[PDB]
Amino acid sequence: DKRFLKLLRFYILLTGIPVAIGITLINVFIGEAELAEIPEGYVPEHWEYFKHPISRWIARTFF
Amino acid sequence: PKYEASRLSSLPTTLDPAEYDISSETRKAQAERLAIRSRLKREYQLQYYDPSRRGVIEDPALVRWTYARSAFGIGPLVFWYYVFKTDRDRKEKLIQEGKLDRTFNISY
Amino acid sequence: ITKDMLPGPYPKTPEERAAAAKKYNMRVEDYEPYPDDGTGYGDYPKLPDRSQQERDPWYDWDHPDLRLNWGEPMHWDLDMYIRNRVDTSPTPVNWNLMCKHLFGFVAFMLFMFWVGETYPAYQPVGPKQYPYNNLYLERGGDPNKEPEPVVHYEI
Amino acid sequence: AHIEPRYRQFPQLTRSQVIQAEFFSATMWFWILWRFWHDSDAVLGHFPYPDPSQWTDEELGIPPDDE
Amino acid sequence: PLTLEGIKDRVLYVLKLYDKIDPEKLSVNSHFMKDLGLDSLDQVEIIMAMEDEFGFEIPDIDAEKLMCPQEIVDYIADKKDVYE
Amino acid sequence: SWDKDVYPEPPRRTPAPSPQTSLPNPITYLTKAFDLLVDRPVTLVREFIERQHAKNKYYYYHREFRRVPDITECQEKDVLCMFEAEMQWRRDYKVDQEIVNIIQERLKACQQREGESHRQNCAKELEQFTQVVKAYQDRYHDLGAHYSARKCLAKQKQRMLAERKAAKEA
Amino acid sequence: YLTHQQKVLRLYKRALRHLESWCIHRDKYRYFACLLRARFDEHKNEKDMVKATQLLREAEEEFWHGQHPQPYIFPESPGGTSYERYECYKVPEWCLDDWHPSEKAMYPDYFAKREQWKKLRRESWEREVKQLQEETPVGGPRTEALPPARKQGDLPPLWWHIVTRPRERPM
Amino acid sequence: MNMFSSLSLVTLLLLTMPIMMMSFNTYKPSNYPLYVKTAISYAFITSMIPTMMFIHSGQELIISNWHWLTIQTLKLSLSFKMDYFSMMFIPVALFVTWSIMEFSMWYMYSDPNINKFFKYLLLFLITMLILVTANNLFQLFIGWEGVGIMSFLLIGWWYGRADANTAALQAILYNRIGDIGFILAMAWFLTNLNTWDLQQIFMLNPSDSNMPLIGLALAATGKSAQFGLHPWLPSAMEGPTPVSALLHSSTMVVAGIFLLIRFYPLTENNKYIQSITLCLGAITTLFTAMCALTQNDIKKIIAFSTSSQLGLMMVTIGINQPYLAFLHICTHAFFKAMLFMCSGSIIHSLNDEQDIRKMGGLFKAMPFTTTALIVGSLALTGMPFLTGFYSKDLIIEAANTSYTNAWALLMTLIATSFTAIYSTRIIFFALLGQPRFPTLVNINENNPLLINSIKRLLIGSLFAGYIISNNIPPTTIPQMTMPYYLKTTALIVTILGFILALEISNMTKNLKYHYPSNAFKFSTLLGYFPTIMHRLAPYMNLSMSQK
Amino acid sequence: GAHLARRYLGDASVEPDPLRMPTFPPDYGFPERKEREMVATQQEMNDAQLVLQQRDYCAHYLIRFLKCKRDSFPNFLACKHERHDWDYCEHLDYVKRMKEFERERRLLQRKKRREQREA
Amino acid sequence: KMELPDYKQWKIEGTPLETVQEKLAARGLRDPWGRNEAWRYMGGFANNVSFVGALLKGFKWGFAAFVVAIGAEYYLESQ
Ligand SMILES: CCCCCCCCCCCCO[C@@H]1O[C@H](CO)[C@@H](O[C@H]2O[C@H](CO)[C@@H](O)[C@H](O)[C@H]2O)[C@H](O)[C@H]1O
Ligand SMILES: CCCCCCCCCCCCO[C@@H]1O[C@H](CO)[C@@H](O[C@H]2O[C@H](CO)[C@@H](O)[C@H](O)[C@H]2O)[C@H](O)[C@H]1O
Ligand SMILES: CCCCCCCCCCCCO[C@@H]1O[C@H](CO)[C@@H](O[C@H]2O[C@H](CO)[C@@H](O)[C@H](O)[C@H]2O)[C@H](O)[C@H]1O
Ligand SMILES: *C(=O)CCCCCCCCCCCCC
Repeated sequence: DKRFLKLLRFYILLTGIPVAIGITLINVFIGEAELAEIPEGYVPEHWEYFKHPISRWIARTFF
Repeated sequence: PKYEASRLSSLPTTLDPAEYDISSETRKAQAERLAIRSRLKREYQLQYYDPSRRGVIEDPALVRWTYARSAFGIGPLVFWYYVFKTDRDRKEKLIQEGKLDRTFNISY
Repeated sequence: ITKDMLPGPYPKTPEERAAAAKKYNMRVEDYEPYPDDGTGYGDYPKLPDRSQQERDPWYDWDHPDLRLNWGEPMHWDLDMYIRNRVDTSPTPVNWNLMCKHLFGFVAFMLFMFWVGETYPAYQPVGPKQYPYNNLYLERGGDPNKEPEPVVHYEI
Repeated sequence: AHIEPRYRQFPQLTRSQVIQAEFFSATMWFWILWRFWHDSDAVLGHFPYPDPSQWTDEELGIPPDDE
Repeated sequence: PLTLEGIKDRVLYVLKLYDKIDPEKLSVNSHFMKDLGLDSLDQVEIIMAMEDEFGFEIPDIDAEKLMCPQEIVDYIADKKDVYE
Repeated sequence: SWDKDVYPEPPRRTPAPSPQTSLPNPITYLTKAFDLLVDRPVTLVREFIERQHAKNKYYYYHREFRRVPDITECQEKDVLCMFEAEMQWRRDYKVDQEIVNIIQERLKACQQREGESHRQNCAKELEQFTQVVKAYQDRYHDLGAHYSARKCLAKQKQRMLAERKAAKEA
Repeated sequence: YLTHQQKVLRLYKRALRHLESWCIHRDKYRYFACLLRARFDEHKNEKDMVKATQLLREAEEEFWHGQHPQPYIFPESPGGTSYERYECYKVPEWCLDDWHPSEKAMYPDYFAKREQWKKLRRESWEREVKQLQEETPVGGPRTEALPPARKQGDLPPLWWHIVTRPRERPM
Repeated sequence: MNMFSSLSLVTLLLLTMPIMMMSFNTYKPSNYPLYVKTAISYAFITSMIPTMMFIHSGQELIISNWHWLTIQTLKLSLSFKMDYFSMMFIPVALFVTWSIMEFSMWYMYSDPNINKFFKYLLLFLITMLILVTANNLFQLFIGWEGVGIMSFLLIGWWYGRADANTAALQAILYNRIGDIGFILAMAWFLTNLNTWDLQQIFMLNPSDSNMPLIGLALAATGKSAQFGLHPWLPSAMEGPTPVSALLHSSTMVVAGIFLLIRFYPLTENNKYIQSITLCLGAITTLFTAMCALTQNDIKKIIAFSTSSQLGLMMVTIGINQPYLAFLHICTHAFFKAMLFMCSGSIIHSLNDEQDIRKMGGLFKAMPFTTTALIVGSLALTGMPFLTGFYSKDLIIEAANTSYTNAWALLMTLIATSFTAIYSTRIIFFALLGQPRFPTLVNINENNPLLINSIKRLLIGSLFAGYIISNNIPPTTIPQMTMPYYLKTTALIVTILGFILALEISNMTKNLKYHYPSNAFKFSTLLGYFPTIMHRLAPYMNLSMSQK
Repeated sequence: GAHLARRYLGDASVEPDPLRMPTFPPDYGFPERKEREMVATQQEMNDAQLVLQQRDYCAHYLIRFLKCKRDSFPNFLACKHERHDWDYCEHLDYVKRMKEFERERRLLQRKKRREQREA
Repeated sequence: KMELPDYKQWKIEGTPLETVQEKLAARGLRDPWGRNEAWRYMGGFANNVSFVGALLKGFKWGFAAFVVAIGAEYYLESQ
């Protein structure tokens, strides 16, 4: 029983820690987009209608 | 004051007249019942105490029980049909004459 | 286990009774099937309708928490009669007297509460008085509609 | 084990438990007496209760029968 | 924490406070009915006095068989997992 | 930080302290400890983070959906026009849900803010909530899970015919 | 199932215990307990066994009227407040066979002695089974009483689960 | 505002940390129970700062920090109501739990699952604070059902014992029947109003509130063990003594009353609901006080004492004094928790003996347990100026002078006399007389964990009622004018109860035979309700289920 | 109290009905009755956020007490006199309601006497 | 490991168990278990307070402190 819980902990933290650190670094040094009025004559990409950098990356890369 | 038994309250064994009226026939029956139980106890113990046994001691009595166990009606349906139909008829009629109060009712 | 050792149809002739009784590890005198109605008991024995709590707790049962011995026939409703569920043990007070006393108490209380509502206690005082037309605006009254004033005097 | 058990005899006690038990039983009574000395009204009553039958008819505005 | 000697002392102690027993004929091997001349009604009370002494019940089926102080000591020692 | 017109708040009026005691107020000394120990270090960390966000400034936009013809202008069984009208109606349905949510939050904030005087001081918020809920109910209530612009339009026409019939009755 | 004597003695104990529940105080219980004994001593030498049974039957009816609705129960007796309290803590000894060897290595002396008992169990089994065969009448046992070991070096038949049962306070 | 809100939430977050660090993150199994006790101790201090700010200026907050889900026109957010009731109850609950945890470190010392026990106690507390700070019905329902599940896990702590499992399942059964009313209220508010938020419910202030309030009353009946759904609370004594102390004081049992207090803005205007809650409380307080008169298990007597007090709180709801009902919750927590810890002190010293007929002669043998028991008993019986007098005495005056059901008023006064009798009963048979316990004397209460935990509650049972009543702002107009015979009724009927009880308890020493009357048997067997109902209904349901 | 024995056991016709009363004009037998003066204004009670049931003819004393209780924190014993002024004002208020009950009672008795006299 | 007190101390004389023996003697009976209960009425357990005495535990010192406190307070009234 203790071996399983150590393994469960290890494999969640194996990617959970890099993801936790990655999210903090993105939030600190990249930050969130700031809302702005669509400048006249400009056509934003579909991924420019979202705020968080990870959300924009998900939209651009996959959707 | 005499004890009166019920489905959910059995007669105390000390107040049962039979437990004092004992006969050779009754003792003989008790002895036969003890012999049956002792035979089963010995059969169980010879497996239970076996050093080399690992597993479950299958009890045919348990198997017989589950096999037998695993082997009104519309009245409730009719009753509820008329409770809900009668309730929904009344409510529907009120809604159509504006009597029912649905001032803030916008979630459904 | 074999079909001969499993439960069967309702026994007809006495010879099937003897075979059924030996199958269930009972003596022929004790064996008694359920009524041959339409339920579907078969030849499964009808045993006393007693909870497992009534069995002797000091005996060395093969199943102490169930108070059952290995190989002993199980009551049809054993799962209803386990010690966690329906108890049928003798009670110091007769069952019928318990019911009458309990119902009599609840009925009397419900009656007296009805009487207490119809003749309520209260102190010898007039209604509590509030200013500004019984707080018409504070209670949410319409400010555009003029309220018919309420007046309170000294005494 | 500070306290050895005893057979058929009154148990062994510590000084601390007896003193502390006496301190808080005396604290309870000081508090009760101190409060009663200052807030006896909370037990007996805060204001006089009038005798309504002693009020005059003039002060209740009860007109005389023949009027 | 009971011990075999501790149980034995207390079992004999309780019998030495029973007026129907002479505390000079009393040994661990004295038979309540053959050596001390006591009744079966007396033996029931002795067993009840042991139940009070140690704070647990000795079932009637087992109680009937305890007919000397040593048998009582053995029963209590066996029940409580005392081994010295 | 947010539009004060969409989520209004009346001007705040905190009374100045008027201590009529000589014992110190522990809550003033805990406020200074809070500002010294909790607020200032938190503010410093945030100021560092905001400096990084200033170095890299990029923008996102609020999507604007141009208006397309309503379901009333669609020919029967014309899926291409019906599709655009239906999708627009669904967008408007979702926006109206958030309009009711805005008005409900105004009402709830007023209740907490006005305290014991809320029954009198939140009359405007209650009235506005009452009206918008009525309008929302008229548009969307009783349509069912398989709601559509068609079923909404059919509900509107039933209501319009009843109103026209009631106008004649008067 | 129970002799007349056993029923008189079981009533005597049960009557005294319920009397204790009423009296509570020890001096009061001692007084009434002696009166109760004097009632059992009045008919001790009843010879007519029809009379004796009638006396017992009435005694049990009187007991039912006079019993305490909430008699005292020893805490670990059936129906007591500590009954089966520690059953969750009793782990069968066969569970130790499944310990990881790293768990076993923390108790080398214990698990060495445990092997000796397992050996003693294995070597005795055949003789225990043989003893029960040659002492059991044809048709199987009539009672559940088990025999002792009759030779030297033999162990009483079916001893394992009695000797190695969990302690009453296993933790 | 920034310090008020931050400290309110850190009180809750601080309590989840010992649960969070159970996932191997510097977790010291060495003394996990001490770690959990320290967290309760620090949470109490941080919760005192927002409470002080509320005592000062009446500052109140709603924190809706996280938006969880939006169902069309129904926004659900994690929202906390840091108000009057939250600000006063949280410090009281944490103070009592702090003592119960320190008591448990000594009481559950030998238990091999001591760590799991403290985890469950901590979860019990967290789920209760979710209940009392909840600002919407869905969030309240999380705490409502969370405390019920933790009761099941803690009542059935000794899971090898069949009666423990039966009692644990019984608690779930009765509480889930009350939860029918809870979901009824949730369904009505959503449909008729458009919300589960307390703010919008009180702003719309519906007039036809019979159905939602009946549902809420049904939920309170199950959770606070009012008559009809009451048997589960005495059966909850199967759990270890620390569970009963926490269950019966600052958790579970008072959640039912607390729910009705939170909805006083609705019940204020529904006289029909006030009548129902009044009558329900009156029969509960009288019936359970009668059962306690003949119980012999020291924990069952205190369990029936709680039901009787819960009935008094329900009466206070029915006379439209929600703030006095809340005050009784707070005061009752101090001495009811102390009484259970004193009983556990006795039970431990007599090797798990719980029958008072086997106690006696403990007055001098356990001087500190004796002092706390007498103080606790006097607080419970409304001794002037102890913690219980500052709520119970006001409640009786308020009921005496209210436009009220007369029979309900009478049943409540009789139950006050019965409180003195079964309190006298514990003191007489436990502390006085001669030792009736076995001969090997292991009486010992000289453990610092035992003394300190009881001591803090003893101080609470002396001054908490006075301190609290002198800090809370007035929200009603107390009735202070009444005849002398209405002003002193509580004191008189309590004194007559002591006089009557002493006469009866002294009759037991006479050398006279004792026969049972029908009334005695009725009280001993709890009015027969468990016997008839817990055999009939299980039989009827189970027997039809198979066929 | 005794007054309940009269209404429920004796003659209820001469006993006030708590829900209905007053059943006589406020000026009957009262030449020129002064109105009750309200000291606190509606805005003051609104701004003080008094509970609605507290916004009675004694509210100005409560407002005074609540202000003192706020200015004396942490001294939770510093406003006894102000608390008492509010308590006494409510006592006077209650006595007024006790007089209203007594006045209605005597008037009902007076009405009874006349009816007999007219009979 | 534990020495039991001598068993000859336990006598029913001077305890209410003596009263019981006298009452039975009038009926011709006798109590053989009396000495087994005698420890409950002797030496340490012999005297216990009444119910009133239990309630008034600490009253003497609580009242003495109270008198001092109201003396100390009334003095400051003159000052
Ligand atoms: C949890 C692990 C998940 C891993 C996957 C997520 C990691 C990917 C993070 C990528 C985020 C980058 O986000 C990106 O930031 C840069 C910062 O200038 C922006 O940059 C863009 O906008 C402005 C003007 O156009 C300028 O900065 C720059 O000229 C342009 O390239 C992008 O508009 C934005 O999309
Ligand atoms: C839940 C996690 C799911 C795991 C998914 C498994 C991996 C799948 C990888 C799919 C990669 C598809 O990506 C392919 O190239 C880029 C991104 O790479 C995307 O194409 C888009 O991104 C590029 C990036 O410069 C931009 O020019 C422009 O926004 C567009 O061309 C498209 O999505 C697809 O053309
Ligand atoms: C706050 C005050 C509370 C007071 C509560 C009073 C009401 C509750 C008690 C009602 C008792 C009614 O009891 C009803 O009549 C008698 C006893 O009375 C019972 O029946 C039997 O009772 C006793 C005992 O056997 C016999 O003497 C009687 O001859 C017989 O009729 C019935 O089974 C029951 O229907
Ligand atoms: C007089 O001042 C009113 C208050 C006195 C309380 C009355 C006591 C209870 C009456 C019981 C009668 C039962 C009839 C329902």
